[PDB]
Amino acid sequence: KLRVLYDEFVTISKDNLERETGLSASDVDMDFDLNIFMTLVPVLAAAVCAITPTIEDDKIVTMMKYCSYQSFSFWFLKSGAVVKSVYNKLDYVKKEKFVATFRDMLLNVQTLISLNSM
Repeated sequence: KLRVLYDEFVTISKDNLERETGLSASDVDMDFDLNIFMTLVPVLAAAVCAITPTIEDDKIVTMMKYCSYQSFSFWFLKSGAVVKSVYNKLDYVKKEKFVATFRDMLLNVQTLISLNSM
């Protein structure tokens, strides 16, 4: 299920990043990116609020402000764009779906951290 979420995140991100920058994406490496998210989860939770199933959309959007695409496999060091820059280009319905996708990704990654911790 994480793979489906991640592919969706990547597909939406690439299309918008490419349209904005005229640049091409680099190869996708999910395991690399999951590891990046594992670093991001605790920092986002500390800087914004706890990541739980009930987290407000507004809080997720704030987290998107601080997540830089330069860190991910498919946009590695390409530009300084953050996730909110992609969110900003989506229509009303797609913004809502993107928030859900990102939230659920973060929740799944946090589950992995919890597993590894135990």
